[PDB]
Amino acid sequence: TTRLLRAQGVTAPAGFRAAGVAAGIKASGALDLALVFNEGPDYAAAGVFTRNQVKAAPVLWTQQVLTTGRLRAVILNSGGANACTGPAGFADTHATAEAVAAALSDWGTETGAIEVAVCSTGLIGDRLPMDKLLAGVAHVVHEMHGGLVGGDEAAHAIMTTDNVPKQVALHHHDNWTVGGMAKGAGMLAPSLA
Amino acid sequence: TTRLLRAQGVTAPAGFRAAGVAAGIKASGALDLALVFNEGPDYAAAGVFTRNQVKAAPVLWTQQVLTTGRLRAVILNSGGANACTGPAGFADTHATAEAVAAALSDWGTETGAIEVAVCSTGLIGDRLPMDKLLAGVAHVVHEMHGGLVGGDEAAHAIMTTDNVPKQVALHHHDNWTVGGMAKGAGMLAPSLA
Amino acid sequence: TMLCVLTTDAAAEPAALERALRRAAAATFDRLDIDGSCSTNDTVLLLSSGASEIPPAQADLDEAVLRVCDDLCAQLQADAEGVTKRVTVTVTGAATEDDALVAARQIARDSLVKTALFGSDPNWGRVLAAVGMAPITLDPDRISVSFNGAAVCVHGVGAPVDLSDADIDITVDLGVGDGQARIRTTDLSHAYVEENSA
Amino acid sequence: TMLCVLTTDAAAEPAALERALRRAAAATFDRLDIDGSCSTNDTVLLLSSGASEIPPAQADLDEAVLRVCDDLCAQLQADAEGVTKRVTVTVTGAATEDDALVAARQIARDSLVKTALFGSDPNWGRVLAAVGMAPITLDPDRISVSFNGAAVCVHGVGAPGAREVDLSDADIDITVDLGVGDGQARIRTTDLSHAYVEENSA
Repeated sequence: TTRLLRAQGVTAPAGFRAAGVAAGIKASGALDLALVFNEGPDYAAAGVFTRNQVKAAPVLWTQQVLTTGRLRAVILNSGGANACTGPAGFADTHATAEAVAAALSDWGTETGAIEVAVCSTGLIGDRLPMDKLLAGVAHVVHEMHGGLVGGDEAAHAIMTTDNVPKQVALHHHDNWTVGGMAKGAGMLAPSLA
Repeated sequence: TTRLLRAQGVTAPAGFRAAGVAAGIKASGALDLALVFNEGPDYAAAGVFTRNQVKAAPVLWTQQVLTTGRLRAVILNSGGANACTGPAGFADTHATAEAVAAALSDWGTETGAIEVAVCSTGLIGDRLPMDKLLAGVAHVVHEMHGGLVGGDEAAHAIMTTDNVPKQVALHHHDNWTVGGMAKGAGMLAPSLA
Repeated sequence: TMLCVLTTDAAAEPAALERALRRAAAATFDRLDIDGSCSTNDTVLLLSSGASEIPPAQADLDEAVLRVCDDLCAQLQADAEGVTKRVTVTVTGAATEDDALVAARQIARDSLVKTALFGSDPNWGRVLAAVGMAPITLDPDRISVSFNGAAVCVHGVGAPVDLSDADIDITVDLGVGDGQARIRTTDLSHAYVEENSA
Repeated sequence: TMLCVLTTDAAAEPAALERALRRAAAATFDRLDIDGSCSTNDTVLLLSSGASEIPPAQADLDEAVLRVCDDLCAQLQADAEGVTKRVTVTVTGAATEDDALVAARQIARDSLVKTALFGSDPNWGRVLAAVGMAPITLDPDRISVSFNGAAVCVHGVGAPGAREVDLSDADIDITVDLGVGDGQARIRTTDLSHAYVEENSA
């Protein structure tokens, strides 16, 4: 009765929307910005993070946000790690979360930046192209939806050197579901806490 | 005028002979067996060895030998590590040291097995070709001389995947010399004690 | 970098999610080791909407999160940079579970083991040289090494194997206890090198 | 496998030779790290004939053995399997000497650092990622890094010009400063090349 199935992801459970867009962070034009949105009624969250003593801006941001145990949204980019970018890089992370919160609030759901997790992946040491990312943020809020393809797009948008996306969902016989997406093909030896 | 000079090795200081022969251990028929002989008057020695918990027969044997602080010769083969070869591999190490000591005793210098350090390098897990090795010991002892070429043949004979030998000598301005040969181009991260 | 987002419509408080996540991450992502380089950005998040209105027993929530994470790890391994072999290193017979994990990682990260694997070579010698450097309880004379269920080394010596296929299991028993652990890894290929240098 | 035999015509008791050898091995062979795989066979022997009849001062015996071992380490690095880059990793400003050595080794062994160097690519982020995993006292905001003398990392962020640093030459020096003390250490390593993979997979 319980089914673990590939080709389904973050939008398999009820109460989630997702999308992925090409924001021009990647020179190639590929999808590079993902959004995962919790529709409620509950907003419980937990998180674990690299034990690397060098942590990127988005890790430092999200570690702080998770102390609340509450999330409305996760915004994730590929095409740059925003890592070893110092206080200015952290300001960009904060600006991304604020932009997601503002776009969601305008869209109809009152959200503060502290309710938005931020993840990045890609080259270490470059700052993010903020004009492109912020334009992408507005776009992706208007593309998100509960359908399985919304999950697919988000899974594709987080890819860097990956050739295929990674998704799975567990459908429990008691009628609840856990969905997941992941990426990572190199610099891949997690040690999480 | 203290000088450090390459292309000079273990026979640069006085009181040392060496040689290297093709004993047929290597399928190639390259030089594969080296001898370094101490002529005295003194026989003081020190050694350090891999901290790997898996130690080859020749490491175990030479650690034992070195507890005396005394050495008359070092016999070294390439074309086989004699590593992870059990009681019989250790017996082969002892048989080599015995063979050298006998051959030295016949050459003109009375010597016992416990005076002969043994080193090996090459593939792990395979037994040595003892008929070939022991025939080579007879040859190498008959070939050993104090000329630089003797040190040079020995530096060549210990090579495996090396493309060139590694040799140097330091000639101190107080009229004494330290000479050296080494090999090792992969599985090369020593941790010694 | 490994990023992962998990979602659920199970009704669960943050503490319930934290347990499920920390257990799953310990057993899965923490034992995925492709190239031994841990990133500055790894993140795993688990969100609950509670849209089902069903609070699962914690054990069932933990098991669901584990199954998802473990399958994601399988997918990550199968698409790794330059992958030609999907390698599992299992260590059994260790003094402790942590000892087994340390041994398994030592083997999985070793550059000579990984290249032997790329070459389809059941090189137990390189496995022993590697595991001998692990900072754990070890008796060289009690070690066995198997490739795809075939014992090639027993009691720390060669036993008195076709590795052409992509799936390879290396199993090393240390014979000093009952601790066991398993690492997902891959081989070190020209494709890895080219992707990371060019 | 690394095998080394040293000989001397200096007059010296076993204990004097042992001091010389242990001191040299710790500074040289123990800091030579090509592919991170320590062998079952490694041996270094030091023999004395005393044929010179000269007993040198301990300090002088130490220094000579040290210089010889350090030079053989340079030769071994230069002829490493599939070598294209002779890489020296120096860590300075660590909390302890041991911390610097642990740092230097973490960088030297990192497969992404080594493949970046094979590509002549000054991918300094890979050095930061590697060093952040060292089990040492570290402050990510105080890390500075130079490649061949040119700054690539300053106080944990990128130096202007970093990505144009020329690593085309065979010799590469990486210096990483941790700004948390004055512990220092140097590792001799090499890159990870196609030649290394070919040699070890045949």
